[PDB]
Amino acid sequence: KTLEVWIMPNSPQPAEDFKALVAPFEKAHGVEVKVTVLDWGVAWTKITTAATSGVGPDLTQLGTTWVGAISAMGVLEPVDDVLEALGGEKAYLPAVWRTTRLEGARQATAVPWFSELRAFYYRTDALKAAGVNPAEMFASWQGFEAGLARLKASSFRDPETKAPLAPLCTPGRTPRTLHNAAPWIWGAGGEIVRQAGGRWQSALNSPESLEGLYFFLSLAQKGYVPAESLEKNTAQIEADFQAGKCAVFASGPWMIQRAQVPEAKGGFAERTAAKNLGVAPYPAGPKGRYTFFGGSNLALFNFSKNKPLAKELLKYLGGPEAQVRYAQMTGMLPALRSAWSDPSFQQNPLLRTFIQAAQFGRTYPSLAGWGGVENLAVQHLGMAWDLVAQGRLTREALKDLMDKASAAINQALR
Ligand SMILES: OC[C@H]1O[C@@H](O[C@H]2[C@H](O)[C@@H](O)[C@H](O[C@H]3[C@H](O)[C@@H](O)[C@H](O)O[C@@H]3CO)O[C@@H]2CO)[C@H](O)[C@@H](O)[C@@H]1O
Ligand SMILES: [Cl-]
Ligand SMILES: [Cl-]
Ligand SMILES: [Cl-]
Repeated sequence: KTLEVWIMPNSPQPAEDFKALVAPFEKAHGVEVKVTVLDWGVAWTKITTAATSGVGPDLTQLGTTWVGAISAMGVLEPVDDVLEALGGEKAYLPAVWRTTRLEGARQATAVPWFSELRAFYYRTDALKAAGVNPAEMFASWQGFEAGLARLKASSFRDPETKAPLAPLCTPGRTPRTLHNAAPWIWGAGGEIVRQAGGRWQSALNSPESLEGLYFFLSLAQKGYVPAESLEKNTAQIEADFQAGKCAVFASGPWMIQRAQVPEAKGGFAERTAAKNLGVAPYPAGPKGRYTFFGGSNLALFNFSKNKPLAKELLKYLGGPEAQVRYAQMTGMLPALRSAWSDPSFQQNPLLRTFIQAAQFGRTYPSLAGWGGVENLAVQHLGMAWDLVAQGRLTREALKDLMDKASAAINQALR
């Protein structure tokens, strides 16, 4: 018996770490688990070819935001039984439980595996040298912009690069997702889509959504984000933070683990950034504190010839011991509420900042058409960033771009 699992690159040697995690299950049940690692950039294509063809693994990792679209294709085995075995709805944060199904589906189709949410990593040495108090900078939008202003003024140079640091690094290349933009939209009192009047419609062009987006993109326009950063993607900016080029950058909890791994092992432990690392939550906007809350679930294809063994592997991967172990190896958070108490999470002060930020986590609605919506939003946001690269983003230019995105999103939501 060989069980097939597809996963994404959740740790530095992702297949080895997954193989170590399931070894006790393999021994107990007399099976080999065969793992395939898919890069995030292609995983959606490969999982959808599997859905449409009926040729694929037993289990796949799914980003939480993908569960609705794959569920709607009718290729996922119901897993209400597995979720009840793991303690049901009470065992999960609502933000996680909502990811277990297509919104308005009668059955669960994904088992929570791990959670992650976004916060700001910052250079403790750089904010000190600029006289920025992080408790002020990360409190409000006003604090944030004043902190970046001090950081632009600062005479600080990285000890390794002997060069200045960008106040804020954020990618300007057309993004794959709204994860970076979402907290700004939400903090202004906006949303990406809104349910009202028996339907979902775009809200990207609401006055609140546009205030949040404009506030965010205009930081770069004011010189707090260098031109070089506008020409990079998320991975490039992450490498730039590691390499000592950025004072502030937003990411998830995994960067804490990577900071304890040597560079030659896929981390940045030797680097000045690893030795001077802080974490602060997203600042409150005018309408409050929000961050993107996501993670990954596991799903079982209903064409699997190994559903019994696969359901036992889902209960194993979703249960307390494996929850702690995998989160320890990846730097993610457990999906199961009870596993957060482990001292490897609670006694880690940077991760404690992420745990506290989870109070303000916000998810996307689990819609069948979510990917279509997010893809039209990011195409138009990429045009917005291209105007920032000219210094020509106006409120009117942004509104016109979000009015076009909204027309297209509304047409897709019909
Ligand atoms: O949009 C799909 C899903 O995204 C999930 O976030 C992942 C990002 O898409 C992915 O780019 C990022 O990759 C990390 C990687 O885990 C890490 O090992 C490497 O060092 O850096 C990469 C970042 O450049 O991982 C995250 C977390 O898995 C969301 O969590 C999910 O909700 C969403 O559907
Ligand atoms: Cl963005
Ligand atoms: Cl939203
Ligand atoms: Cl990207």
